[PDB]
Amino acid sequence: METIAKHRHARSSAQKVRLVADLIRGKKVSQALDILTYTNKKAAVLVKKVLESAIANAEHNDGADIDDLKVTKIFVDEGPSMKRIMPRAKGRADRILKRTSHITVVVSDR
Amino acid sequence: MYAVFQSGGKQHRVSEGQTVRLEKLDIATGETVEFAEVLMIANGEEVKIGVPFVDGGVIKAEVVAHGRGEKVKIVKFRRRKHYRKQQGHRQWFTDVKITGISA
Amino acid sequence: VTGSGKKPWRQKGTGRARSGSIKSPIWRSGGVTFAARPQDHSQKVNKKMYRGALKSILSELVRQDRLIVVEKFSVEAPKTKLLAQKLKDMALEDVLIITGELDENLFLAARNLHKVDVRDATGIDPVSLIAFDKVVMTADAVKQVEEMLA
Amino acid sequence: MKTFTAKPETVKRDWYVVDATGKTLGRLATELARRLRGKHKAEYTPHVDTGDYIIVLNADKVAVTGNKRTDKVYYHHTGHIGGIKQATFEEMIARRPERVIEIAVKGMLPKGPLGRAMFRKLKVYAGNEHNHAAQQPQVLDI
Amino acid sequence: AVQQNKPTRSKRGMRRSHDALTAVTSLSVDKTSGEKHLRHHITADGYYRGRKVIAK
Amino acid sequence: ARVKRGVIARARHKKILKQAKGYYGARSRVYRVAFQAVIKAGQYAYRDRRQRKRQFRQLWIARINAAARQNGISYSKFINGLKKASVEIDRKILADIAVFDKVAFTALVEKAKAALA
Amino acid sequence: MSGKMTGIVKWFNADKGFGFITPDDGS
Amino acid sequence: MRLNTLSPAEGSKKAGKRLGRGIGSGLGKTGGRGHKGQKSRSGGGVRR
RNA sequence: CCCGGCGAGGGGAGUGAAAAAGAACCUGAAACCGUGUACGUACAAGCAGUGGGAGCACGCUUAGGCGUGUGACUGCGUACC
RNA sequence: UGUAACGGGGCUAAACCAUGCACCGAAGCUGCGGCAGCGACGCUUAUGCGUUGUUGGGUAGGGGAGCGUUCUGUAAGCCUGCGAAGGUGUGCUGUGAGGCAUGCUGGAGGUAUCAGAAGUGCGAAUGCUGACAUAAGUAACGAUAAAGCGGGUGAAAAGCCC
Ligand SMILES: [Mg+2]
Ligand SMILES: [Mg+2]
Ligand SMILES: [Mg+2]
Ligand SMILES: [Mg+2]
Ligand SMILES: [Mg+2]
Ligand SMILES: [Mg+2]
Ligand SMILES: [Mg+2]
Ligand SMILES: [Mg+2]
Ligand SMILES: [Mg+2]
Ligand SMILES: [Mg+2]
Ligand SMILES: [Mg+2]
Ligand SMILES: [Mg+2]
Ligand SMILES: [Mg+2]
Ligand SMILES: [Mg+2]
Ligand SMILES: [Mg+2]
Ligand SMILES: [Mg+2]
Ligand SMILES: [Mg+2]
Ligand SMILES: [Mg+2]
Ligand SMILES: [Mg+2]
Ligand SMILES: [Mg+2]
Ligand SMILES: [Mg+2]
Ligand SMILES: [Mg+2]
Ligand SMILES: [Mg+2]
Ligand SMILES: [Mg+2]
Ligand SMILES: [Mg+2]
Ligand SMILES: [Mg+2]
Ligand SMILES: [Mg+2]
Ligand SMILES: [Mg+2]
Ligand SMILES: [Mg+2]
Ligand SMILES: [Mg+2]
Ligand SMILES: [Mg+2]
Ligand SMILES: [Mg+2]
Ligand SMILES: [Mg+2]
Ligand SMILES: [Mg+2]
Ligand SMILES: [Mg+2]
Ligand SMILES: [Mg+2]
Ligand SMILES: [Mg+2]
Ligand SMILES: [Mg+2]
Ligand SMILES: [Mg+2]
Ligand SMILES: [Mg+2]
Ligand SMILES: [Mg+2]
Ligand SMILES: [Mg+2]
Ligand SMILES: [Mg+2]
Ligand SMILES: [Mg+2]
Ligand SMILES: [Mg+2]
Ligand SMILES: [Mg+2]
Ligand SMILES: [Mg+2]
Ligand SMILES: [Mg+2]
Repeated sequence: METIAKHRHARSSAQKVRLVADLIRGKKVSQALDILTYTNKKAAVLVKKVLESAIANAEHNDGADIDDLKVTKIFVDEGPSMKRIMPRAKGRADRILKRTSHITVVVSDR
Repeated sequence: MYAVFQSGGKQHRVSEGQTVRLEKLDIATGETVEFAEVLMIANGEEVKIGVPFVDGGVIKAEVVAHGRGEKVKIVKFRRRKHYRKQQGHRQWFTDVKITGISA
Repeated sequence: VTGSGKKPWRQKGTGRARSGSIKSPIWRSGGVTFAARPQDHSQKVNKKMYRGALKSILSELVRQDRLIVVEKFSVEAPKTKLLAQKLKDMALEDVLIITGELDENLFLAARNLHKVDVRDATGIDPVSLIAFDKVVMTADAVKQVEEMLA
Repeated sequence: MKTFTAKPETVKRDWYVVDATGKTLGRLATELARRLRGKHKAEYTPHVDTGDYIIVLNADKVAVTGNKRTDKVYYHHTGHIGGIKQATFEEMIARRPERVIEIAVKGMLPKGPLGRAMFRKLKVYAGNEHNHAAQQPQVLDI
Repeated sequence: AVQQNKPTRSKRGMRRSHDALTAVTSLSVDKTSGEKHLRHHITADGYYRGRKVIAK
Repeated sequence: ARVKRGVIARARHKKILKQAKGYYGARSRVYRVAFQAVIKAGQYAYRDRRQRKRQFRQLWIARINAAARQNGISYSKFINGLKKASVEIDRKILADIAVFDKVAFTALVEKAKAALA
Repeated sequence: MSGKMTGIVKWFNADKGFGFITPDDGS
Repeated sequence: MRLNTLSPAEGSKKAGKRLGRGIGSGLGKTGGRGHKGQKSRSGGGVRR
């Protein structure tokens, strides 16, 4: 029984988050929580809070034992890019991009 | 047993019971053709070579189907000279099935 | 186009393309290149060509039996119920009705029916003689049409 | 029908031993490259290696005509800027004699992965002996 | 000092081929509190190699 | 009237982009590159319908030359034998016999030698 | 912001550029 | 004889040139004007 | 109701014809970025295709063999305006 | 810059001269099939029907014939909630522009035929507008006056408070 959790509009780049998301693909969730616990990136805080939400949704809404759960699908999509103006020298302006993400964690027994 | 015959300007090695795609003939879809001008008949170290064609040999075939081949696209293009053409083509054919090689 | 006739940037030095006007028909919210004017699409038709056409299609309606001639075509009271009854009795649905007089009860009883149109003999037109399936002419309207058209 | 093509799995290859004593270099090498290519077989196919394994021995006793023993020059370049090098025929025979046959055949073979695969079947030996008796090689006179 | 052709996403992936993170191999387990920690680091509760090295 | 041309230009681009499947990179994604690549592919196809007929004839000839030298005669002697023996067998069929039926190819060789002697 | 973009275009070209940076008259 | 049965005479309506709509039309990029003249210019041409 | 910071955001439940109509809301193309599967790829040189073509995977099938995807190797081949 | 003045390998002929027979070799010629143009001729034209020859590289450019789009009439008609347009696939079809059918999405309009009118077809214009890439998770994070610790609050403290 698959259970989904999403953190849409994650204020972080998808490239920066996919580094973390690739560590826990296919892993048991107790191992993934220990990896994300002792990973020092901010994206580990994000994707851990998402994995915790997917676990609690699978347990509450679907009746699932936590020890059998396993991260079957995980993927990070590009979100909306809020855009800012940063001034440079000689009156020249640069529009910086402030990337977002859509974190998705699918957890199941399979 | 096989045999060699001319049809459609080209030649065909063929045994019995085979289906051979030929160039288009003016024959209906169920009738029987006979290729008398046969060039070679081999029957397991019982060959005979037609000097200009085998005299007594004939190939009896049944017209299976007519049809058009696969579409091909003809593209002409002269670069930097403001010229191109397109042309499709499908070539008529005729599948026959060999009823028998009369040696 | 509402705007200003000022160059959006100078001619050279900048890396952008040359531009002279923001009203340019290659810009967004620019002008139309060949913007239209109110024009009259009316064509001249010669008089003898107009009558040749009417004599042609009235001959064709005869050959196609799409022309019905009666002596009189009146409705007593201006009621569309009476007109629809009369046309049902004539077995007619899509019809043009030409009358050599001005019948007001007939105009009023035919005003609501879209299948039916009622004209004076002067006010006949070729496109209506074609667009209607049947044409009913009063014999007086025939005499006037033949007189007008020689 | 369609024209037959050889298949690298169903193809059979044979082993041949050639003695290169006294034979002319290029006239040997073009028959070797013919049989490594497989142009002596009816199942020749350009994109398929159909040739035979060939052992060449007595490579140091190969013969050239004319003054080519002292005048044929083998140039190469090391990559470095002065790195043009040079060796004659009899220097290559004394120093490393297998290269002479290998170079001539490599020049007569096709250029590409398949031609390098054809070259892998050429096995030259300066002496009169080889460790490939296990492959039951037949003799061949060229 | 700038490119003349746009580099492809294939080259982008090959450059990012080495940018992968190394997960921590195995977490050491305290012998007293039984909780997990980094090897040679103190626990979250303040144990290290059994003893309570700092209250909290 | 103002004909809006989005539908037509979309279907016109997708006809090309469908033909460009399998191509590397923007050649399968981008109309400007793909159209430029589809045209070249039609040019190559027009060319190689002519070159197919060359390359197979070359293959057939090399197989006949091998099998004839296996029977102890060259190609140029063998075609001349079959011309003088009037044998009008084309060299597709000769390559097919040279592969599958070597006895009949031997019989053809002996017919050609008897036509030369 | 394309209005803050108005600034961008309106005056990252009105910055005007300084000029060529090689005292060379190819004369 | 209806409005969807009429058709004009043959040779009455001729299509008319439409310059600058592709190679196949014939009237391609230049539209019957050649290259780089005064005549090819918009409004170009000399007086009577 | 639940995870979460009395968050954001999300999973449920519920409304509704429809929530892949949930307010960043009709339809939602392309560029662009991803996850998954098949095939290929770490001795191999160039407009990246085309002609041939092995093998692999997948469907149909009277096995007949056709399709489909990939494409080892190989001939030719220096974009458009 | 590197053999570098046979294309290379290599050749004492695999060089040259002479003679001869073979063969390879082009989109040339021939064969088979198919399309179209222009002329003959005959028919008896539906003004085109056989046969017949011959032609078919092509820029500027001239001429001829068409596809498709939006809108008007035909149309108070026809199709359509038993699912329109549009989007995405597949299959078929035509010499081509293109056409048809259908699966999924979508959830309300579309329109034959024959005519008519055009804001009628885009890859380029250092084209215009919007969106997304690239370089690249790179440079940089703005004076080299300088920070360290304890406690607190807090989901969390190098930066807040004491
Ligand atoms: Mg300033
Ligand atoms: Mg002024
Ligand atoms: Mg505006
Ligand atoms: Mg405007
Ligand atoms: Mg008047
Ligand atoms: Mg080559
Ligand atoms: Mg460049
Ligand atoms: Mg990196
Ligand atoms: Mg409109
Ligand atoms: Mg794509
Ligand atoms: Mg010009
Ligand atoms: Mg000029
Ligand atoms: Mg001029
Ligand atoms: Mg002007
Ligand atoms: Mg909420
Ligand atoms: Mg949006
Ligand atoms: Mg709606
Ligand atoms: Mg939407
Ligand atoms: Mg998309
Ligand atoms: Mg491999
Ligand atoms: Mg390899
Ligand atoms: Mg490379
Ligand atoms: Mg193929
Ligand atoms: Mg030198
Ligand atoms: Mg000679
Ligand atoms: Mg010949
Ligand atoms: Mg040829
Ligand atoms: Mg020709
Ligand atoms: Mg012909
Ligand atoms: Mg010609
Ligand atoms: Mg022409
Ligand atoms: Mg022209
Ligand atoms: Mg549907
Ligand atoms: Mg519409
Ligand atoms: Mg559609
Ligand atoms: Mg649809
Ligand atoms: Mg309409
Ligand atoms: Mg326009
Ligand atoms: Mg465009
Ligand atoms: Mg252009
Ligand atoms: Mg542009
Ligand atoms: Mg980057
Ligand atoms: Mg760099
Ligand atoms: Mg650096
Ligand atoms: Mg730095
Ligand atoms: Mg600072
Ligand atoms: Mg502190
Ligand atoms: Mg500080």
